[PDB]
Amino acid sequence: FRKISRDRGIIDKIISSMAPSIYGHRDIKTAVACSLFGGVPKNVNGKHSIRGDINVLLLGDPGTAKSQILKYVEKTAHRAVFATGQGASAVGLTAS
Amino acid sequence: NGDTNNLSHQEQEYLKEYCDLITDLKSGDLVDIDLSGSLVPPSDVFIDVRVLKDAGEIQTEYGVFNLIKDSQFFVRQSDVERLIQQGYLQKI
Amino acid sequence: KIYPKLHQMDMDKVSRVYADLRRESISTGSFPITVRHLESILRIAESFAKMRLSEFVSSYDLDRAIKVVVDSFVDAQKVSVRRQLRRSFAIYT
Amino acid sequence: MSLPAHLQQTFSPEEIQFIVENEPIKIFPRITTRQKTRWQLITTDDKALNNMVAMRSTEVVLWIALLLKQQSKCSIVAPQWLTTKELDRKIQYEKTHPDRFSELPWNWLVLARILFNKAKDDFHDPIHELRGKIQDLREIRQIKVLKGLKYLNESHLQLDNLSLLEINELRPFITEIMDKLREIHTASL
Amino acid sequence: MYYGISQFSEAYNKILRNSSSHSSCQLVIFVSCLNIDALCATKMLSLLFKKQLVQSQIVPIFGYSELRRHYSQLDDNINSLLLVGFGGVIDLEAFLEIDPQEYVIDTDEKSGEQSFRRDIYVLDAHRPWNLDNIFGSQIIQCFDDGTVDDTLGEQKEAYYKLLELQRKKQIHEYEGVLEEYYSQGTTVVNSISAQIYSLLSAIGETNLSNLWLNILGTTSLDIAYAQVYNRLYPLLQDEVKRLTPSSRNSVKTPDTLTLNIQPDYYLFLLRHSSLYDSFYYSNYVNAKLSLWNENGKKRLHKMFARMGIPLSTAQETWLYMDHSIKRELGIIFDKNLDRYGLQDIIRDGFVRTLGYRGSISASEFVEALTALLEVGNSAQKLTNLRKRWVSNFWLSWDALDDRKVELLNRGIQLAQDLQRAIFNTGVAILEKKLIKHLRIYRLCVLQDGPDLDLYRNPLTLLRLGNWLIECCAESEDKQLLPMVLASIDENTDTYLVAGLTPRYPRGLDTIHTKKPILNNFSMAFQQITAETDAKVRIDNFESSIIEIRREDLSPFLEKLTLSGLL
Amino acid sequence: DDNTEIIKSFKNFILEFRLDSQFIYRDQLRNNILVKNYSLTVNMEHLIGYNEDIYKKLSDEPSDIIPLFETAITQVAKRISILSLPTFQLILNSNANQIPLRDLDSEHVSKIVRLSGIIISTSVLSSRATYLSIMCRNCRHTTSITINNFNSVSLPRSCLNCGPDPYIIIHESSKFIDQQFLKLQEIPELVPVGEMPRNLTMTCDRYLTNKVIPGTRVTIVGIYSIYNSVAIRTPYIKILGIQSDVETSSIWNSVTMFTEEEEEEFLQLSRNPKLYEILTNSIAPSIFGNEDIKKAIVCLLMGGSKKILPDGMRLRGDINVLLLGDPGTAKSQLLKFVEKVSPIAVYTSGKGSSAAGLTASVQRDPMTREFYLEGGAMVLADGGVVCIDEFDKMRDEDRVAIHEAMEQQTISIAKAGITTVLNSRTSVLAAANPIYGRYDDLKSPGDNIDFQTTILSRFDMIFIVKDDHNEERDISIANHVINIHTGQEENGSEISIEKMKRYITYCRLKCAPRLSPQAAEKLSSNFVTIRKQLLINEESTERSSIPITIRQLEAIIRITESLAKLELSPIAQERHVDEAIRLFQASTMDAASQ
Ligand SMILES: Nc1ncnc2c1ncn2[C@@H]1O[C@H](COP(=O)(O)OP(=O)(O)OP(=O)(O)O)[C@@H](O)[C@H]1O
Ligand SMILES: Nc1ncnc2c1ncn2[C@@H]1O[C@H](COP(=O)(O)OP(=O)(O)O)[C@@H](O)[C@H]1O
Ligand SMILES: [Mg+2]
Ligand SMILES: [Mg+2]
Ligand SMILES: [Zn+2]
Repeated sequence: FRKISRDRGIIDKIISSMAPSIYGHRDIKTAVACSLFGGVPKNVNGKHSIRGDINVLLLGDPGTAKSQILKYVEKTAHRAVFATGQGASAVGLTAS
Repeated sequence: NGDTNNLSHQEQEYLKEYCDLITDLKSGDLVDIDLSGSLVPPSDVFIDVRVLKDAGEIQTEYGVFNLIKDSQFFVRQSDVERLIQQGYLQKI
Repeated sequence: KIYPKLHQMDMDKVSRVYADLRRESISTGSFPITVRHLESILRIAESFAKMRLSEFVSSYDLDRAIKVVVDSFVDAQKVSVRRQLRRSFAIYT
Repeated sequence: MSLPAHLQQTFSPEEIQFIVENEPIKIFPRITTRQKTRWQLITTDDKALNNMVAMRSTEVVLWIALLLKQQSKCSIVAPQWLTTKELDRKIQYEKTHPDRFSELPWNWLVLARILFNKAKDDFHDPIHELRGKIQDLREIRQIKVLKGLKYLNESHLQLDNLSLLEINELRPFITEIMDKLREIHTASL
Repeated sequence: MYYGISQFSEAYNKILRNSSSHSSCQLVIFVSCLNIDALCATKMLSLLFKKQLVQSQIVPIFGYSELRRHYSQLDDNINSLLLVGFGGVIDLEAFLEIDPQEYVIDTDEKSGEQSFRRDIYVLDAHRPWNLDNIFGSQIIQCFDDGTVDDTLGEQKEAYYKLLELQRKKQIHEYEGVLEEYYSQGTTVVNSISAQIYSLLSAIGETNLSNLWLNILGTTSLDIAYAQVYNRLYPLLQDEVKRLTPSSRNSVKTPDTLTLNIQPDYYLFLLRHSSLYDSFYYSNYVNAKLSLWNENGKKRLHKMFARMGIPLSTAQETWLYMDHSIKRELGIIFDKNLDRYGLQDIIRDGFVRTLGYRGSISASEFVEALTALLEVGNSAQKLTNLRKRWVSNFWLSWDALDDRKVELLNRGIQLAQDLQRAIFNTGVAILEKKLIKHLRIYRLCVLQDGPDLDLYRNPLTLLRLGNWLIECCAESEDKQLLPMVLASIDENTDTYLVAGLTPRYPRGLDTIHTKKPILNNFSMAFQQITAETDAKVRIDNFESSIIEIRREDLSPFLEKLTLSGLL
Repeated sequence: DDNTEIIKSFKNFILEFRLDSQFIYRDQLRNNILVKNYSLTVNMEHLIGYNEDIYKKLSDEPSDIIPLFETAITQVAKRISILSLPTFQLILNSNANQIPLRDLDSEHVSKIVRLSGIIISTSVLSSRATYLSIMCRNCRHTTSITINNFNSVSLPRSCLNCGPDPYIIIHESSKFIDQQFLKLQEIPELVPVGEMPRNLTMTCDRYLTNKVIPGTRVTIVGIYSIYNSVAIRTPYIKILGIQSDVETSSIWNSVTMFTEEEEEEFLQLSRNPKLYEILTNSIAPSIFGNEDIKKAIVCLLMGGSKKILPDGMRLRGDINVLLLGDPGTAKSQLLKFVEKVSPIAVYTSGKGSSAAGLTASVQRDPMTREFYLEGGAMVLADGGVVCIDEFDKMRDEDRVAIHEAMEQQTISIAKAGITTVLNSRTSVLAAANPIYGRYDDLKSPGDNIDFQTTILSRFDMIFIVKDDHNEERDISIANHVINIHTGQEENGSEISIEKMKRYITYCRLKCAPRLSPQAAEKLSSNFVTIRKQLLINEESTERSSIPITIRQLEAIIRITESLAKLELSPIAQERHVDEAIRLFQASTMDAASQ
């Protein structure tokens, strides 16, 4: 991992490796990679809490390979949960 | 030894006259004693003091003390008692 | 195992980008812009730094995050004003 | 006014110490002042200081003794009552008689504190043992004081052999309570 | 003139004779504000003068400008002046505008000597001595440790012949030898507290408190000048043996005071933190394991696992750690430290205990004092900062008393925090590879750190410099090179450049390691400042630390590289 | 044998310890005995310093060694107090590393551990047996038993012919002590990934009872023991010492606990000529601007004064604040900070709330089959602040349950045969968004607010925060946030959270100012002017959605009284009236005019 990281073009390879079976959408792959890696949460002096996660939304045409991208993200992420529109309740999410 | 806006005019005049009376009392046969002095019995002849507020080379009756802030003296309590009273020095 | 930090960064660049984004987003019906998106720019810079297992965010990562956010904002606009928006924001991207 | 409120009707501990340091004490001079300048004091006697010989018992004032001790020019001879055996005897006397107080010196607490702080190497016995004995004596006397405080009345009251520091500590409460009881009784008539 | 080792008693008697009158005070002591050794020496002197009822004033001082100001402000009733911790290298007569004629009182033709109202005593451990103060001047008296008689006979002869004067060739030879003597750098040769203790032993006022202060003063030099500490250690051992009661069978009492030579360790605050923290925040351990990256942490975890100490147990505080492991620690270290190259952690130190209180070692006490000195709590801001440091001096002074233990605990906590901050800064420096390597010297410049404010104090900068010197430089088998460390403060827009001498690998006795390494940066900095025009400040007592304007650092470093006198 | 030696060692430690010239524990024991406080607090560092062997013995077998220490303490107390007294209690203090609540396992069985958590439930005091008097049924043999509360005891199985278990306890001659049960949860920040918070059963005795209230973080020192309710044991904690950051004794009693050194620190702070600015700057230091909202939060924290009239009528003294604004205004962060700083506070989400959640719930006991009442956020946050985030998300049904709580400060329950009136004296700080997510100036205010006037009238101050895109303010906020991300005045311009909380408690428990006649006259004039302006501002198309009733006059009076209380001033003058009027104009009239 260290040897791979030392390479200059590591970010480009990482982006290209996101869902290799999807032809293009290099803007939906970059966002997915950024969300997967995420940010660093911060707690300033113990009083201020700042979120350290990245949320992504895909608003597109019916056949532009969005569900496949979500499935790939589910496979790659360490802990992932998949839910459908109407298949999810207000307390099925969150806690009940 | 011998703000005012809270006081009334009568109280201010009373305070001035009382200070004058105290000075007159100190000017009498009790000149050797300093009536307006410390009421804590003397315990140690020599003490360590520390300068709290910067001031020039103030020439006291006992001697000349160049009160540089943050500087310690090993002197007699009697000599620097007044300076401690006014807050220039500290016993520590 | 990686928690990157920001120590050297162009404050003026990010501030100007945020101000320009707000000014262009004042338009009715546009994509909302708030301090959340400045924090998102910083978060994306942190993520890009993390992708290299680097312990400190570099200027290149911040520039890439700025480009990503500005490109998304530009693409979110309408056809008529997209050309003007892209020309205006060409400096950052 | 001229006198603060906390110095009214009572003495502060510093005043009690000042009173105590006027009493005599025995010392061993480490210099020879006697001839075979001259002290000229106006509050105490200066004959003893002038006729001082090395390693010969002499009597001087406690504050002068402490001043000499600071210069390591005299070793203070501790009081006889400040021995472990004598303190143990006093503790036994206190325990056997729950109604009276032991005949300790009127300045035992103040003198003990002064000597412990200023003259630590002069004592023949370990300091910690003396501290423990003094603490035990103090607690026993405190128990006796608490038991005896239940008899406050409009008439007189007797507290024999009670030391100066304890009387100074108890003066406010005892005096005020007895004054109020006397006031109530006088109003009753 | 100078006083030999045996003349300390005579100098003390002279001070007693002149500056002693209950009517008024006539003794003033000037102390370096940011030197622990000077602090301890002045504490010893203060106690000694309190014993004899000598009226005195103690004035902390930072830099030569403040020395000049305070000396100009001195009264005429000061018969004797004490310069503790500085003044050896500079010409006090020339610097202070002291004209002997205006200071004389009486002159006797028969005696051939002149009496002066004011006398100046110099207690400086730095070298080389300024021959003007040693062999030329009479008002300036220097407390020499024997160096002048041991090695300065030839320079003495040369200077005397120069004063006494075909003759051009002889003058050339004498001035050449004088210049060669003056061309060397500056180092520390001895501890001033050791000289004060020698004086006390001469006049027979040595006790356990004086010995403790001497130990603290001597061990303050262990971090930088280990050769001096090694030279002075046997005497401290012998003195501790002499002053310790023969019988220790008596049970502990509330007033018992112990001073033992117990095995100490090159760990950071072992007795007031956790063992894991002690190994983590130690300069030597980090140098020998590279704890600034993940590999070092993994190696430390592996070491702790092989020693048999659970990670939870190791992170437990010292007081509540399992007693079996605490008792076995010596054996455990004896058998396991050699594997990871930490064989040098084993050492013998001085540990002081009070009845029913915790035990603290000399190194931990010095660390607490230094932490209190550092973080305890245009020209106007500089003056305010130096005033704050002068104030911190008194917190450090108070911490030396046994009644003020809360100050010592606060200093320990501040030391922990400061070490954590320095570790973070060093991690940032090393990860970014900011240490540029030039053939003549190394360079490291801080510009946008997270804790830049902490490094305005010279002591914190020196701490960071030592951390960096031990780590990745003392090791790696790299040729010794002086290091340049610079920091920036935005509130004033100026730099704080500090030259640092290289160090040999710790605990490696060798003929070349026996020889010392001199600090030549003062001479080069002075020459560059005189030749260049950048408004540089050399007012600090430690001549290697200077303040540089924001713009001029690049030309200054160019000239430094081109000079080749480092 | 060995027990006597252990007792002697403990007695020697008590009677011989000293760090300078005061016997700390001897004097402490005497002082405690003087005020009928039969206990003794021992710092474990001192025990380690005196003798490490004693500490080793105590740590090895706490359940068997602590009773000996209590016996030694009792003997020393009898020696020191009686001139020739139940068993004394030992309370321990330690600085050992805190073990996470979830890390407690088999390895920590029967050992002294330190941990911190949140108390979620407390039980009713029970009665334990210490001295039992027993008698045999057949031969009537009198006997006694002495019981210690530390569990590794029963009535004799054989008399001293008599059948098994022949002894019967005589009650009138026995002595009992107090016992309580607590439920301790783990801190939310310490919970592992994707796990529910864990509960732990704990017990306290005698002087450690009635020391904590539900919802307060505490630190506990105790023994990790087990009790058999077949191859398993139920874990529990035997409390030996409780340390909390909230003075619960001074909250539930009119009595106030503050050291003389504290009282004089809070007086000096109050004497500061500009304490208002310091407190305004001390709230949400990481949030830029919003000065008026910070002042409103200060007023809400301080609160007003409550008056009970001779006729029985009671007047509310709590201040409620509503924040209706656009996204990114930092309302939720302000709510979180308020929850953090207030002595008592509960942070709740409107979405994730219910009618029974936020008031009280009828719950049936599984065993007794009897119905009891549990408490909700407005009972758990009694005497504090309730931060109702996402106020708009709340269902109507749920919402409607809040009215009496806010106004009458009581909860009325008539369910499952339970008829009671609970007490809920709380302040509500709510945040919400408009109907469309932004305050569209094109549409009327009525269309931007779905809140009925009844709920809105109860809020003393309503803040309509609109995000305006100004280049200068945007640049300033960006710079502030960047400095926050990349990055301690404490020079009298700001005080930490702990000091502010303590000062709030002191001010609430100490001062309750009153209005002067000039203040009343000015307030009446302003109320008349405001009502006249509202009447004028009305348009024929719609009636004012933001109301102005007598409740607003009461709210302004409360704000003035809180401002006066801020400085510990017994009387409120026109100077505070002006500030209260300015705040009302800046928030409520500002919302209404639009
Ligand atoms: N003035 C400010 N200073 C600092 N941070 C700010 C400021 N304004 C907004 N933020 C940040 O913007 C983010 C907004 O999230 P927050 O939950 O606080 O918003 P909100 O006002 O409650 O909005 P919403 O109605 O969408 O829930 C937070 O990270 C907050 O830190
Ligand atoms: N860019 C693309 N590259 C490769 N395959 C694609 C691409 N876009 C669509 N497809 C194919 O078309 C199908 C799209 O279905 P899906 O993406 O699941 O529908 P939706 O986009 O509504 O989620 C997928 O089975 C995928 O294989
Ligand atoms: Mg789909
Ligand atoms: Mg929100
Ligand atoms: Zn029977």
